[PDB]
Amino acid sequence: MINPNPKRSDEPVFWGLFGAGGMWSAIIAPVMILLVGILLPLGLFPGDALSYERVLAFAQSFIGRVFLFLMIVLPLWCGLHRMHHAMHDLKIHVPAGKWVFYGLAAILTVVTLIGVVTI
Amino acid sequence: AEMKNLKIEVVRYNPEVDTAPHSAFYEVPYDATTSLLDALGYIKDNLAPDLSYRWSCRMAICGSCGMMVNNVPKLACKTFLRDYTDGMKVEALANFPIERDLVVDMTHFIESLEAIKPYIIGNSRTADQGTNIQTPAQMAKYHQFSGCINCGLCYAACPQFGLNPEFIGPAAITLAHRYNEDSRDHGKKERMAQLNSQNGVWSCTFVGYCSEVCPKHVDPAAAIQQGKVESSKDFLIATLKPR
Amino acid sequence: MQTFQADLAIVGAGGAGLRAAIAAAQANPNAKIALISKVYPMRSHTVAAEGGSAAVAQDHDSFEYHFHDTVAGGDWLCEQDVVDYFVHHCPTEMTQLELWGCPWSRRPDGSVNVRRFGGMKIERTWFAADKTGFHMLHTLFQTSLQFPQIQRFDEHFVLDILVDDGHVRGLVAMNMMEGTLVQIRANAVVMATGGAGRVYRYNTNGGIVTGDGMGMALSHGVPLRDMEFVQYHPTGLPGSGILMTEGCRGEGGILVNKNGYRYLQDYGMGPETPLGEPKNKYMELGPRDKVSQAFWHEWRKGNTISTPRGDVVYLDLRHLGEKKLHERLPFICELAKAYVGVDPVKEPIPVRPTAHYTMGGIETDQNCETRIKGLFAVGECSSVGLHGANRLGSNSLAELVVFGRLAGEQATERAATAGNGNEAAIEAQAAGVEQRLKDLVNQDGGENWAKIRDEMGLAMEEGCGIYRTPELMQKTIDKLAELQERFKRVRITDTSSVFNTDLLYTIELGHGLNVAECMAHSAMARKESRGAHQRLDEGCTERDDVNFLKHTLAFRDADGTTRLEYSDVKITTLPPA
Amino acid sequence: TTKRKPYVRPMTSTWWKKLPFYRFYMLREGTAVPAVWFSIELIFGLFALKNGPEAWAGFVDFLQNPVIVIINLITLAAALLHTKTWFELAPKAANIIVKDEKMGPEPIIKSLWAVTVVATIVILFVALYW
Ligand SMILES: Cc1cc2nc3c(=O)[nH]c(=O)nc-3n(C[C@H](O)[C@H](O)[C@H](O)COP(=O)(O)OP(=O)(O)OC[C@H]3O[C@@H](n4cnc5c(N)ncnc54)[C@H](O)[C@@H]3O)c2cc1C
Ligand code: SF4
Ligand code: F3S
Ligand code: FES
Repeated sequence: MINPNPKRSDEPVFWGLFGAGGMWSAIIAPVMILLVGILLPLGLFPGDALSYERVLAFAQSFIGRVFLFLMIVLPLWCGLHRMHHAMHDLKIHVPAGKWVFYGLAAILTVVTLIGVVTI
Repeated sequence: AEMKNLKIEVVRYNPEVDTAPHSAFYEVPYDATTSLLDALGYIKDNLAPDLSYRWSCRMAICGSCGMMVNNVPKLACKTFLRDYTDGMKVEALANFPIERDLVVDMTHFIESLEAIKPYIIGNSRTADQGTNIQTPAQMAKYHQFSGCINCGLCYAACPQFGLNPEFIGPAAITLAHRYNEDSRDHGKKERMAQLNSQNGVWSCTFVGYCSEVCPKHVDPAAAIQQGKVESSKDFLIATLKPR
Repeated sequence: MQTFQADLAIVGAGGAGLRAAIAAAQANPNAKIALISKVYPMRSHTVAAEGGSAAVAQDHDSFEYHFHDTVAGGDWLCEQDVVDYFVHHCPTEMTQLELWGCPWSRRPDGSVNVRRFGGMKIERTWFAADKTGFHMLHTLFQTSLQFPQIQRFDEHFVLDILVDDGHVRGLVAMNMMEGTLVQIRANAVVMATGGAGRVYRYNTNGGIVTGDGMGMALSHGVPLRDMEFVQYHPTGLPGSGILMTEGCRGEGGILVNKNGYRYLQDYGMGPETPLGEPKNKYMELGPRDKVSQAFWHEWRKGNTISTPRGDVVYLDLRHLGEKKLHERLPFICELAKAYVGVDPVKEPIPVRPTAHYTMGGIETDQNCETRIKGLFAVGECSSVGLHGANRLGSNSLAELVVFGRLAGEQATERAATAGNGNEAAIEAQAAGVEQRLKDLVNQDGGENWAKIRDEMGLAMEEGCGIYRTPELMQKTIDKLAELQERFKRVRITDTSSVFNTDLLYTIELGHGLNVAECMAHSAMARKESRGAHQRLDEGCTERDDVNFLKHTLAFRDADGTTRLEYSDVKITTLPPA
Repeated sequence: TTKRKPYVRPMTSTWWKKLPFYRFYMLREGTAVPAVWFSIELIFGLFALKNGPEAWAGFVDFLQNPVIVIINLITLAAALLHTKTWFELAPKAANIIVKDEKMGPEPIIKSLWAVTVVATIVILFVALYW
């Protein structure tokens, strides 16, 4: 009735990134959504602080190169891992769901790595 | 002398007669101290001798008392009619097959509990050498998880086990974690295989409602998380394992 | 009937039963062992014990001290050679339990801590916090899983045992879920069915504790020994009877009347001790019997508080404080809040004397063997001769693991040298069990079992309290006999096969009625006061070592009558005084 | 033949609507949607800022749209819920004893909020002041 020899789950890997993706997002995401989502387009910032010129200067620099990558990549892995389980939680049947969601993740991860090395 | 009355809804099922469970209503006298278990007894003696249920201790220590009360997992043993003044509906324990009335098939539980090998492994000490040495500190490592009474309440509460019957379950993982973390136990590798399985710890999505319904405050959800961290550690070591 | 083969069969999944299974599986690795129980093993009543298990551990302690404590406490109705064996095997057994993973409480240095219970001078009781019974059973149960020798019949009700030519050859049992009957054939059987507390109206016992095991022994001409000795626990909740541990008193809790006057100083348990400093054998740590009696004395005076659930005394603990409660008494707090609506921080808890433990039980020799060859009794259902006229607190758990081991080992010896019985006769014996079942089902006459249950309990409550009179003992004897005849006019209206508890409870009430009659006749026949059994009539106020220093043996004949015989008491090293 | 016929109750897709506890859990997992959405928007920005000043100007005009402001407002509310819940659960992962008692998760929840509080200002300072 219960299998004596079960297959080791591959889950720890996806869960591993999920943990870091969840932590980064809990710590840094609020302030980021504030800047990019609200402050920038409403123009509520002192002088030339979030002008094309200044944002690029940070973007091109090595610190901001690493930062932008992590701020994008990590939260995706968290978010997508969750949606994969929401499907199963809603009794919705998605074929190759595993590969579909993490497939998406890997694609964008590559797109971003490509982006942060400049095009 | 006059005692106040209450109309209780009980969901009845007879394999001999009934196709599906159907409801039956009973007028039962109550006071400030009347437990659901008391009320069930009253019905059996007077209103219906054909009612069946499980119970023994009368004091929330045995655990055979599990059932649903207005869609909530509770022990009849410790449920009080004073609280459900507006109305009360009693179903058999959820996520489990109904054998009869309020009596359920709890094979999977026992079997899951069996699978994890919940006993001391590979400690060669013998009686005539005195006890092991274990510090109050070393004990506080596993103590809380050792207090589980196999009520089943957490399995009824867990949505994941509802969706998947094969999943070994909270109570079972908790007990496995109990021995894993015991300073006297050298059988950590023996029960990891089960925990590492998809039906192991990796079916919990940390809903946490099992910890919410535990009458004995085990907090099994924490045992699972620690179990996931331990499983991850094992997975890592096992990746570098080609020796 | 489906038949089964097994080397030995153990009836009862309690602490003693489990210990016996484990012992037998180790004594013989190749054995096939049937472990039968009407509930899942972890639901056995042993799960409810809170105090601890008595075993000698301290440097300044001695086996003689524990021996003397028990014999004196049993008021010299102890088989002294049995008590001797008992004391010497406690350390070994408790340690073994630790080895299997029992979470005994510890000293800062990592060694095993002991606390005081049951009036002993030197505190030798090992304790798994407040969950000692829960821990011992779950430790024993989880350990038993590693042994493939043990085959378990979960939720299986045993109707009768199979005897021929003075030897046991098996048993008959019913699969509870299926409602089907099965034979199990074994050349040795161990009885571990617990006590008979549920025969009283107000008790500390779990529903399952109905006196079955004894009830079967009786019907086969085995005597029940010392059945008149019934132990009341001084502090149980009113109505429900739920146990309040002696640990509460052990931490310095108080018992008071409606006037809040500590009443225990009145009965020679003075002088009154300071709140923070509670002394053994004084006031609230006074003897089981004395404290119980004292309530009854205060009841007579109109000093007891009257509740809709009965007359009560108050155990005040609110003068203790939060931090003290939580380390050793947290369970008690949660009980109080739920069952009586009382916070042991804010308000006083209603409590009273309540029927607790069965000192009597199936007669056994030093080996736990009955008069019937190959039949064993162990645990509360038995009478090995350990407890005598009164049981020392925390010795019951100790007995389970000590005598469980011995029972298990001896039955394995007896099974191997048994030889073969008469096949045709045994089968016919089992046929007659089934016929007797059909007979009960066909029975008609519109008697509600429940009303007969309620009345027996009331009779035992009023007939066999702490204090006993010939007028009231006879009234009960008379009542029970009337009920006996009434039991024959009951109709089980539920005819369903699947988990039919209507049928079960009615059968359980059978064994109850039988056993109560053994208690009642024995109590009446003993014209003295000794330990738990106390009489008020003239010449019975004091213990009589001249005429009553003997065990009571109760036999039920084929005609339904309770006969009595008396066996002598073994005294090895300590004369009576 | 056996006389028992075990009855299994089904489990609907709408199992989570029945109990308030489940509903909250659903919602907590529901934060993953906006979490992805924002991470998407940043890709747009990274590429639009790369294509030159003209493209970035149009990326800002996209954010100027009321819907985007509203949808981003919800996104921040979502991020904030994630934070509150994540901080509540993570502490249940480590099992640490201080002296002879298993330590509470309360001190850990504090530590995390502090780190967020300092991180937020430190970031807001660099971002806006210079
Ligand atoms: C509240 C409470 C607290 C106590 N505290 C202490 C303490 O602190 N220290 C101490 O020494 N003692 C204590 N005792 C007493 C002691 O714990 C019990 O006497 C002891 O548990 C009895 O063990 P047992 O195995 O003989 O019986 P149990 O453990 O009760 O065994 C009963 C078993 O028999 C089975 N059974 C019964 N009838 C049938 C049947 N017809 N067919 C099949 N199976 C059947 C049941 O299924 C069950 O498995 C306490 C007792 C109570 C009630
Ligand atoms: S964890 Fe709590 S709910 Fe779950 S079975 Fe044990 S005691 Fe019952
Ligand atoms: S309810 Fe379920 S999902 Fe995990 S947290 Fe408890 S086992
Ligand atoms: S009757 Fe023991 S847990 Fe309810």
